Amino acid sequence: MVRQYKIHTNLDGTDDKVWDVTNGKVRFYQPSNLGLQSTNNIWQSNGIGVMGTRSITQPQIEFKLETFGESLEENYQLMKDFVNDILSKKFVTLEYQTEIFQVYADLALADVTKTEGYGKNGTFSEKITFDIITKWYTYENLTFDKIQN
Amino acid sequence: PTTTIQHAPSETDPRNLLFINFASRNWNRKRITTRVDIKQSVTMDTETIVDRSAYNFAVVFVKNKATDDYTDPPKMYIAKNNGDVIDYSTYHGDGTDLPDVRTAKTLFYDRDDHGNPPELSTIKVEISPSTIVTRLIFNQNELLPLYVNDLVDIWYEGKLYSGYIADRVKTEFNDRLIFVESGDKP
Ligand SMILES: [Ca+2]
Repeated sequence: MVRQYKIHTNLDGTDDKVWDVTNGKVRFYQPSNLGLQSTNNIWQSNGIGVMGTRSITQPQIEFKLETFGESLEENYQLMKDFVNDILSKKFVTLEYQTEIFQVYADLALADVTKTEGYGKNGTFSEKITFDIITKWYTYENLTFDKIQN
Repeated sequence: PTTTIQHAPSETDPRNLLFINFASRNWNRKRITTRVDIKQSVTMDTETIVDRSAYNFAVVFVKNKATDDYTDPPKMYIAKNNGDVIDYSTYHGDGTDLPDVRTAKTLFYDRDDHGNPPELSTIKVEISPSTIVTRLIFNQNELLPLYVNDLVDIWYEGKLYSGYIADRVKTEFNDRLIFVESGDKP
């Protein structure tokens, strides 16, 4: 039904670690932009328009990162863990999931914030920005086809 | 020329080799006739194949034997539109057979051992015109593709230019060609 956001350390890998940013303790909210920007190289001669090649540019995704710890100790351990896990691997695979599709985007940590403006039981509300490596790709199994008489 | 890395022709020889290419898709090259539209981001610039001098008019001075000085007045030589070189004083025409702009230079010559003035032909070589050649850089047309080392006859803005495809740029955005007009028109 609703949208799902997984954060994989190494998708396709034996050492994969999955973070549910939609259901788990560390949650991602309000993505900045999931769309795209394009530079079409349109040069015009005497009012007539000629179009070059479109360079589809992908923009940084900024999430409202929230932590759901029970104690100040929990919320700090969640920030010290989640952020370092993204740092340990050179790039992290964000999975976009919905009723119709299951796309993936390879992200690199652009900016993470840590402030002392806490709620109840030391709750965290910070902004996490990621740089786009490759936006939306389908990771699927490939198998041979058999021919029958 | 095009440099290419390719494994040795014989299956016995396991070596990877580097060779230089001076070969074409056709052994006996044929001339193509095509059109280049202004939409292909065309860049027109003039190249010079042969080195010949640029001052079409010559204020020629001849040194006097008796004074061993340039005491005598100069003789002016003008190159006609046809290609011939005549003395300016000898001209009796209406200006139609002479150039549209007068590029001039002053030349100094020393009299030969015989004492005779320098040959008209020797002056002619120095005032003679250079090969004005047109270069066209444009986008690759998928309707009629033009590859490197192909003899072509390009139509651009109502004017016909004849020559070959010298270079080709493989970029991320476009695929472009360098056309060099070989000249030798009349
Ligand atoms: Ca991997």
